[PDB]
Amino acid sequence: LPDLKIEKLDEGVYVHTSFEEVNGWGVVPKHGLVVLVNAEAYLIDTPFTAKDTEKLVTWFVERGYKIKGSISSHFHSDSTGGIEWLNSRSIPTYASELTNELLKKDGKVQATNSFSGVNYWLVKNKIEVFYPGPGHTPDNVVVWLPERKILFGGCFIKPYGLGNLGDANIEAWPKSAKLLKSKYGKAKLVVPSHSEVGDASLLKLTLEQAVKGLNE
Ligand SMILES: [Zn+2]
Ligand SMILES: [Zn+2]
Repeated sequence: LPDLKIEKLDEGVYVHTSFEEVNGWGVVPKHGLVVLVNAEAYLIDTPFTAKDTEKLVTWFVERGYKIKGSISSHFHSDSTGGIEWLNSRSIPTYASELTNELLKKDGKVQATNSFSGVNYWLVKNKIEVFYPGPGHTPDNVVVWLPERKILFGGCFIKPYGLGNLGDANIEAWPKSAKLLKSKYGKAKLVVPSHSEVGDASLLKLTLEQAVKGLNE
């Protein structure tokens, strides 16, 4: 029910927030980013819906910021809902190969661009994608903005609770979170999907939450 929001987080970096009713969670927020590169926009995750995806695209396009592409952090609809809409307007969509395979098994439209392997530059020296290992889902990836020191951790970053465990790898998550912590300890900001922007400390809190969750 709450409207899409778009707020400036840093130079060239915006957080978009969209909202869905999920059984047994109530209203769930979903943060993505929009990164400006040379005055063009990259979507980091789509909103849940084609409607919120249209609104996000229009906000940037009306202000003279052409959409250059989207990258989806994992296969769940809170990352991928707007792929179909983006494809219908010939905006390049990006996902890992495993994210595309899971999208296809789940009867969902796929990104027109895939990458495999651990590191992938969406835009070299500006938008990097890292796979830390399975956690929230087998396919979850994070997006690093080296220039700003900003990690989009997506649905992997779970600083107060692990959320929906439906597709989770509870065995692997702590090791993944271990690896993520070592690599991005130098993060100025960490943006999770389902709770508010924080600092590097969100890496620790997620490790602790993973260790804790595995213990049961
Ligand atoms: Zn998810
Ligand atoms: Zn999520």
